[PDB]
Amino acid sequence: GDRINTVRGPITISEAGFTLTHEHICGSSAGFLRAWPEFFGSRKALAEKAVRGLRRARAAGVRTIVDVSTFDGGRDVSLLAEVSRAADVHIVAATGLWGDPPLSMRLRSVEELTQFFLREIQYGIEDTGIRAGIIKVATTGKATPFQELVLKAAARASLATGVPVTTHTAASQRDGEQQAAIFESEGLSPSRVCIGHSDDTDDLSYLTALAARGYLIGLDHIPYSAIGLEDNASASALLGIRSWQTRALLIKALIDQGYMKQILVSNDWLFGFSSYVTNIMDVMDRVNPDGMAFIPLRVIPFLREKGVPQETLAGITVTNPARFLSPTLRA
Amino acid sequence: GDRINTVRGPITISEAGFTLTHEHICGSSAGFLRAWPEFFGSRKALAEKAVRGLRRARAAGVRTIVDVSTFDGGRDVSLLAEVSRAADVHIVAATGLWGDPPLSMRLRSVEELTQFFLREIQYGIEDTGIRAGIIKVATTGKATPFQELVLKAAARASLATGVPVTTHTAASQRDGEQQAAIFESEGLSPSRVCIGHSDDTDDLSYLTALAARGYLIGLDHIPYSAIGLEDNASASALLGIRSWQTRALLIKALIDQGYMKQILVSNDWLFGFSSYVTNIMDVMDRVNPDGMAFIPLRVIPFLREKGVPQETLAGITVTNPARFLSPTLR
Ligand SMILES: C[As](C)(=O)[O-]
Ligand SMILES: C[As](C)(=O)[O-]
Ligand SMILES: [Zn+2]
Ligand SMILES: [Zn+2]
Ligand SMILES: [Zn+2]
Ligand SMILES: [Zn+2]
Ligand SMILES: [Zn+2]
Ligand SMILES: [Zn+2]
Ligand SMILES: [Zn+2]
Ligand SMILES: [Zn+2]
Ligand SMILES: [Zn+2]
Ligand SMILES: [Zn+2]
Ligand SMILES: [Zn+2]
Repeated sequence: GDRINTVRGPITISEAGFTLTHEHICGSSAGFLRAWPEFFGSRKALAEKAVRGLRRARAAGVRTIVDVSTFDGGRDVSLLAEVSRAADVHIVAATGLWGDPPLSMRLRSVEELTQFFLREIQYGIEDTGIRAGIIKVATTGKATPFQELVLKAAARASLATGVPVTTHTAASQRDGEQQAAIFESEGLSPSRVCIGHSDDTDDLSYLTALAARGYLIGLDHIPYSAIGLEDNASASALLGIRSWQTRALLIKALIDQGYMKQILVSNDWLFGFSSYVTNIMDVMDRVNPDGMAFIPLRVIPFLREKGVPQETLAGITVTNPARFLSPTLRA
Repeated sequence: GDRINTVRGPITISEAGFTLTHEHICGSSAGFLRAWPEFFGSRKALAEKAVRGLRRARAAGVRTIVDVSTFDGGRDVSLLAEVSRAADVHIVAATGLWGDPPLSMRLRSVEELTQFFLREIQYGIEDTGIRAGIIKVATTGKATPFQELVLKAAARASLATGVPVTTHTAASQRDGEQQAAIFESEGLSPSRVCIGHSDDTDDLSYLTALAARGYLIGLDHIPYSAIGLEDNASASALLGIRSWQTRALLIKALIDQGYMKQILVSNDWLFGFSSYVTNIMDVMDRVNPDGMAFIPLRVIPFLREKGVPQETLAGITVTNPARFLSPTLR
């Protein structure tokens, strides 16, 4: 662990700089962007949109994003490579499986899924030689028998390579506790694991208990809010009705409890989003015109106004991501 | 119609010759061959295996196969074009959706799905310019709401372009009756539609009722049998416990009832199969070493011996597929 894999190759830990640890270029399904690009206008329109976004996030000080799109969330690593190069923003690619595995994945054993995740980390994604730098996994409430396999394989791959694991939860159902249990059953260090979408709970003790055990806490979808458009059931279900300030104040909460070193922050933004209702992207872009810049432009200043030391903010946005992304084998 | 689109471009209707109407190069999931080729040993190994198979089918008289792998069933049209060229066998590619749509498909409207099926027929698949020549759709028992949409969009695409529709059914549940109802509600001619996997029933009345209405009946997985592998639960679920001769006798039954013109026959073979249990391809290749050559090598002489005139067998394996695949507007 002296280098972090990106879609442009390895970078040093110090090169990562300000890092958004949970983002997407395009939330889709495997093959979908290749087969139906006109769903996004065109592939070129999507790329141009991504580059404009990335460039504006760069302007606000973002140096690196971690794209946590998996194979079943439509990751297209050649698009990532293209936009990373055009925008001059580092991108870290993911392996793992998210909430929508097709049959060829759902039927696999824990050993098979381990070999798959290892392939994407060690050999590269598809025929690109681009090596994943993180492993994304998911539950939404109690794990399905298959999701149990996925978590165990992610733990096995992370123990082998040192690359971290980062998760989708339903935070209101306290999924992080079962995920931690399964990870620890495989002997994974909690410091290898980010329990994501954790900004969906106001249950502060659920977060503090996990932080105290060494887990990273992903407060990773701060701009998500349907305040102002709650008639729209599909957007409400996705964005929630808690304000961005509510989400952002959990960062301050965990800091105030002594866990500044356990916090990772992100927007969870995307430039295309086919795996939900049509035009959800337009709805989201009107909610948060800053897009991926929302963290530096809105959240960091808000927290400083609320008294959080800038140096603590820097620890959260630079140190924590570098420590987490640094591949780290156990002793 | 006057041309059938293949992965190598348009062929004339006479050029199709002996045609297997329900096959696969690789039964997989979208993206899966590109992301994890080592599941199949390697892409190279899978291709070499397909080329061997296709060349042996060609030796047995197969000129054309229809690969009914959709987007969600792992179709990789570049693979198809590669092996079609190497083996010198015409391959017709499909659009549609089979039984494993991802979210980005499952969440779509009938109008959106229609546009996607049209793109693959009219434009091309992915960035390849390879145009589909058939639309595959699926139910397994009563149609879900999304499946209604898929069938309606298939019907609308077939009415627009004239390319046929072919189906997966659970024949035990008489899915062809609902499929037909849907297709007819959209105004699609039955002669544009093959009701597939129909060799899984023994209810000849179900089949004749469809054949009478002008549907094509796809007796399409003749070599599928788990007789002798009763201990293998997953193989038995897939293959069934009826023999190949029992499946093949349905062809003669339909001929005898007067419906030779409604019958399409195939193996439903594959060279890779990731969308099922591990090693299912090894189990199936043991059951049926002939692979896609099974129809010409075993089935056609079996029927000949039972009394079926060779002219009849030729009408089934050449004339019917030509009439089906010929794009035909209302
Ligand atoms: C692709 As998501 C809304 O689970 O971060
Ligand atoms: C890929 As199949 C077994 O539905 O023909
Ligand atoms: Zn750099
Ligand atoms: Zn998520
Ligand atoms: Zn949420
Ligand atoms: Zn996400
Ligand atoms: Zn300070
Ligand atoms: Zn030819
Ligand atoms: Zn089928
Ligand atoms: Zn069957
Ligand atoms: Zn009956
Ligand atoms: Zn099939
Ligand atoms: Zn004769």
